[PDB]
Amino acid sequence: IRVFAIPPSFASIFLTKSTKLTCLVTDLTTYDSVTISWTRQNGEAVKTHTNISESHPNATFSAVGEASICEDDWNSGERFTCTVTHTDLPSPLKQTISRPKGVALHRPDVYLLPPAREQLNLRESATITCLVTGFSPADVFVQWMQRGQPLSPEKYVTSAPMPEPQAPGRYFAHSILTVSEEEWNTGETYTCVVAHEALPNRVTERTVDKSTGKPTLYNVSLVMSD
Amino acid sequence: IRVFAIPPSFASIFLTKSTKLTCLVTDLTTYDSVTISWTRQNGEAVKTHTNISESHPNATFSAVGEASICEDDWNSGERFTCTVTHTDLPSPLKQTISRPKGVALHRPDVYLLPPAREQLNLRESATITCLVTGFSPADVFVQWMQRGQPLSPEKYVTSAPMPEPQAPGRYFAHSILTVSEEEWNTGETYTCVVAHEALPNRVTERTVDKSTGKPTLYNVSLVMSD
Amino acid sequence: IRVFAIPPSFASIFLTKSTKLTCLVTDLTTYDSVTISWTRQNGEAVKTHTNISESHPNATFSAVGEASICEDDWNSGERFTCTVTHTDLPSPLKQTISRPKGVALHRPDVYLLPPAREQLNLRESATITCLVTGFSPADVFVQWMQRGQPLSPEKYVTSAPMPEPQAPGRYFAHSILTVSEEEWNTGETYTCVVAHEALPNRVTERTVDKSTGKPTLYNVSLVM
Ligand SMILES: *[C@@H]1O[C@H](CO)[C@@H](O)[C@H](O)[C@H]1NC(C)=O
Ligand SMILES: *[C@@H]1O[C@H](CO)[C@@H](O)[C@H](O)[C@H]1NC(C)=O
Repeated sequence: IRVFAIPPSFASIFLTKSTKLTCLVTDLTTYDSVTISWTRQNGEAVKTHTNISESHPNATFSAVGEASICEDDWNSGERFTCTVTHTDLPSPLKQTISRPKGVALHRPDVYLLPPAREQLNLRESATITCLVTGFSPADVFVQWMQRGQPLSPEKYVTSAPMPEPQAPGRYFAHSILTVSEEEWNTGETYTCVVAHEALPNRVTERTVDKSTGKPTLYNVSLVMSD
Repeated sequence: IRVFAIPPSFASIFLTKSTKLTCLVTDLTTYDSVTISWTRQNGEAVKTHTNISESHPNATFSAVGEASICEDDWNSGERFTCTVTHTDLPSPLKQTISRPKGVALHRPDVYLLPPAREQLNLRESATITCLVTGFSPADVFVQWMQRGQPLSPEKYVTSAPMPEPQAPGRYFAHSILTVSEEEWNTGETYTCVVAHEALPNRVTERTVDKSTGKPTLYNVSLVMSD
Repeated sequence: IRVFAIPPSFASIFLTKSTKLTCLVTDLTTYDSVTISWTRQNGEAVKTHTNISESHPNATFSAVGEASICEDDWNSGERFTCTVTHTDLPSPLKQTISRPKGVALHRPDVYLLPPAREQLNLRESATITCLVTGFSPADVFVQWMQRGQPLSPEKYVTSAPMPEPQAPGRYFAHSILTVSEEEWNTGETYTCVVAHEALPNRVTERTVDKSTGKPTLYNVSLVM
């Protein structure tokens, strides 16, 4: 019986606006004799909602329990222990998780790149790049919004954090968005929202527009009619 | 005892300029009774050099089987076979690897993006991105050069190919090269070479320099009547 | 009976992407008693496809034979031997061929020049020259491409490498492409691909057009 209880990820916490735990238990034969419950250091019982998934092809069943806990408990590093009881287990299987301390925190620097002109000449599609670098540790959520309305999660692809070459400890990642030529030429404004723990306000935003950085042009005419 | 044969990759053959074969066998109790032999499909024997690595922490041993084969035969279609004989295994284990067929070919397009103005205003470093998108299959090699001589493999980090949601079956990838602000302000030239199967010459290059894409700031129209 | 066995040059290797051998035999009387077959240094029966040509006007025949070899085998340094057997020859004629060693490597410098303004003023045609200079040894392959499409080999003529008086050992060569001015005044861009054995990636490219050379900052003009 494989009993796993992953910690709540930062991205999931920011997306769902709540703290939910999960004790994934697999390799189960009988799903009618399972019980999943979490507790604190003192021993107070925590209301845990257990759900039963489908039957795995290897004749094994899954038991998932989820509970809602106030961010303060997890943020404080309070240890959460999962309780698993089954008829095939002579003793219950329990695991303890907490927060790893001594973690470096550096606010990420966000850079937004506009589409190359040579690409626009083909009249096919434009690509806007949102670079996020110098963040610690690897927990970053990148979201693209247009005119204050979030976009669908299909139009952009977000990479995974990778170590920086010159600076150990610093990570970096970047995502791209694909838009049609006419929408870009119309004059729409796009924004890149980045969510990180080390940020003072936890949220920073960068915007891009067709008319951004265009230098002043000069049109001089001379007659010199002696 | 597990037998794992790793077929050569485009980048590996493109680098060493030769085709190499790896037949990795792990979970070996005794390393003095292992025979790694490469045999062609027809029946001819291929020389294999046996090399033994260190001892794994889990009381297991691994062996490496290396064979040299002409690159013209790898894409011909004929299969290979790595034979492993050991006292523990009652019968030898065999593996079959070849080049798959049934994948369309597409020409990657290379776009070069200069660093953002905000980063240069901060005056710390500069980031050049060599985007490579619209290709199939997923074997691409990217290298950076400046003023003819190549660059060290530590100054840039590439990303594994990822599917493009807008072009099913077409992939994309991006390479980032970090340089100092002073070197960028000098007026140096940087290039990213891309190697792919579908390219007629299998080599495509793009050039970037501080002075690129600058529009016409002035427009003087001298007139006269004489 | 004369037997000629040429080596596969770099130009052919790059053009057909497959190393091929040839052992031409001339001054032949009977074509029914000729057998051409290549062999390895240690001795092997290399698959040779013998072909029969026509009859020369001087009442002599000729024969050819091809044998495919993995490129690495050739550049490795192995010497070969061509086997010729005939009823009129008491002993077979064997020739040993190999590539020379001990050659300094010089990367080719590529340059592109636009047509002269007088030729355009003539309103007839144009000629673009691709200069490949300062390279050694003398084995180069120049190809032209427009709109990412290889151009008909009847449009450009290439020159065989010639020694450079300025420096000893290095060579130089160039090719010209003729295009009418009607196509030239559309802003068409032309590419000159150079293939060599000393380049890191064996391929170099250059581009030319009207916008190449004109200043980009100011736009001075006259109205008259
Ligand atoms: C500059 O002046 C010329 C006439 O001298 C005119 O054709 C052109 O439109 C002017 N530029 C702009 C940006 O209006
Ligand atoms: C420069 O002036 C000419 C007329 O002299 C005009 O045709 C052109 O549009 C002008 N350039 C720009 C960028 O407006």
